[PDB]
Amino acid sequence: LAIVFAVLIAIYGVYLDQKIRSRIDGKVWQLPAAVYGRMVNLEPDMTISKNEMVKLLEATQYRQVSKMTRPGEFTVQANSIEMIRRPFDFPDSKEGQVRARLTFDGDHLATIVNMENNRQFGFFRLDPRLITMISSPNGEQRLFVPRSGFPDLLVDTLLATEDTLTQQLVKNLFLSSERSYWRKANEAYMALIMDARYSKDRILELYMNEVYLGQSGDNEIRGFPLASLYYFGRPVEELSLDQQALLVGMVKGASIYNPWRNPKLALERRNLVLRLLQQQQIIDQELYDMLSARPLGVQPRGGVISPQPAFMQLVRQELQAKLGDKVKDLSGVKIFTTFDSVAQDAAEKAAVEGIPALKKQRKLSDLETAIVVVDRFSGEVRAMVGGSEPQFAGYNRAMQARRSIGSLAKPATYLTALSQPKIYRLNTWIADAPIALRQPNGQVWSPQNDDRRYSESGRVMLVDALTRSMNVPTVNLGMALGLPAVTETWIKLGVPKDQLHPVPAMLLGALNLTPIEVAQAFQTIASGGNRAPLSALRSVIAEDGKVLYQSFPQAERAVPAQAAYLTLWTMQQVVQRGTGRQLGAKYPNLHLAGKTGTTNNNVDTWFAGIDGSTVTITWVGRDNNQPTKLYGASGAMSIYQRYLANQTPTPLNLVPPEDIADMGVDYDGNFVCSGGMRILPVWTSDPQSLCQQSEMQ
Ligand SMILES: *C(=O)N1C[C@H](NOS(=O)(=O)O)CC[C@H]1C(=O)NO[C@H]1CCNC1
Repeated sequence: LAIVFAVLIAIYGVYLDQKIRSRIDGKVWQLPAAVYGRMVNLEPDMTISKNEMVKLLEATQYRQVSKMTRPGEFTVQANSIEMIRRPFDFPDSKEGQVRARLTFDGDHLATIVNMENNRQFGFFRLDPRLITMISSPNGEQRLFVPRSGFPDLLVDTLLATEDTLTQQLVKNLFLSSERSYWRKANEAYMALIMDARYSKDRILELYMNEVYLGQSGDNEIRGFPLASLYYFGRPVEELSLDQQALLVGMVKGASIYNPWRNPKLALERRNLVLRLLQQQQIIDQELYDMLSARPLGVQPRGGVISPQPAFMQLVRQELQAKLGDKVKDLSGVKIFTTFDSVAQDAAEKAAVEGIPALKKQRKLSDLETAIVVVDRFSGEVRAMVGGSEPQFAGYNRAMQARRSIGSLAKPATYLTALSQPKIYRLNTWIADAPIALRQPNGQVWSPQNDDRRYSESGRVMLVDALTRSMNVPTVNLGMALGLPAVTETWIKLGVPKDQLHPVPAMLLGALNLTPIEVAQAFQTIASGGNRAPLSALRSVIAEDGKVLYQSFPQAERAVPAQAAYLTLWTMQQVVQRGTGRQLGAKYPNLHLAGKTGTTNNNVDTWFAGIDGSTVTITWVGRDNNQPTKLYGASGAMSIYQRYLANQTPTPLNLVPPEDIADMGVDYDGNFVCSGGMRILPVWTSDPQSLCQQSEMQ
């Protein structure tokens, strides 16, 4: 003939159907790991407000409305909130939409009701915000969604504009781009092998998770799902039509139709797509003119290349330690972190506004800052700020900046003393006179009080000593207990052993830590003496639902509860009438426990603040170690009081442990069985400590 040619293109035909088998049956992409924040459970009589609740919802992608029609929305009432808790695939159970009314009375959430059965919820799951994605070596970022996850609507917006789909599809996942006619043939040929072997229903599952729709550095953003988030901040399913249009309009043009870069060309493309469905039955003139009028593109406005960079450092670090290298191999990995968006916003805000207000107020060139927030009892890390400009960064001062803590070291000592309830109490009289301290060579160490003065009487109760952050008595104290012990306390609060150089000055701050290390130390005390090893990770779950890693309470008794109690109580004095008295004046009803830090020549300032739920380490200083001109620890307090004012802190109600009892002491500081001018908590099962003190006579 020769019709031999037709024998070859057919046997060629079955070779491309044997290639599409290996491709689509199973592994279509190496899907990068998804990173989600904390999964919060709301509960009857939970200690949360309606206002708080708004912020929380709003921080986890929910949108206030007047009347509510799609998932991820909420409407506020005078004592209640109605909301549609979005479908989410929780490790504990997959779940769907749920319409629920949260009802409030005071500080507590009273009930939580399903609005289809008017039945209560014992507990109610709130889906975690998607924080970020990690890249694939490949450098293509998608987010797999079932075809049924896309509204049938968006599909029709897709179709009405683009269907030659099974045609497009193949090229992207299979062939090069615009290399020859030679390939378009391949395409048309494959394009009917596909539409033959795999159903229409499945095709646009594979399509809508392949389409290149945006850019973030050197990784291509592909997939309707992920684009929705990227550009707007909501799942494709919750996309309004103006947004879906932008998406569907962008399928052709992925950079020239980019909104960030060119509004005109982006808007001009969308308003075209808004009229591409007007010929179509779906759109009625009344709608079209309105949608086009509604400026479709929701601008943060940011590129959002590397989100939560500081926090992620830790996460990435924690993936490595608990799962080695063989995470990257795996596809469709779901990683659940301890991250807290409300705490984070509050943190980032508090930096961004705090720092310039402290340069301006004090007239500075540079002033950097770091904030680390972790669960009082769990150690779970809820927020982390590495610098004054925390959105965009490569240096994380929460984790890398190792700066002497100065004062941030005083309670190690007191807790050490206060662990001995037979000998040291809060009313124990420490000496407040001039010290001199020969070392091997050459000097004689002679630490002065902050004010360079000394207590008229020659002494000070231990309770006031710490409250005031008085140095002299603190060295007198430590040098009586001995540096090895003060060092043992540091080891047990969980500070990096290599860091402790047990020499007198450590007592006052010769100790360099990173905010996160200090976060650990003060956690251990905040929890009443259980050290809980900090972490970012709640779990790591595979695509086939399968647990690769799960965290579990690994907390450890580090110091006596009574000792932590007493020490913590004292740090409530620190904030109420001592070194942090300025916060205590602002938030008296918090009864915050905390402690101030100041290095010499004001290079570093700390504040360390415990409320009923968190511990918040706040550091402020200069990268170049120069003086900060910031008199006192206030500098970093001014950030902390910013932070507290951004979120809704939990007031600190210390529950005294066993063998605590409030006793009276006289002006001379000896206990009294009735009366006394000053009531102090004491570690005794039997408080006749006082009788035996009263026999002084
Ligand atoms: C606290 O940092 N202190 C105690 C004194 N008052 O500060 S306070 O507001 O925090 O109560 C003053 C000195 C300071 C301290 O110990 N500073 O020395 C540091 C400098 C570097 N090595 C130790």
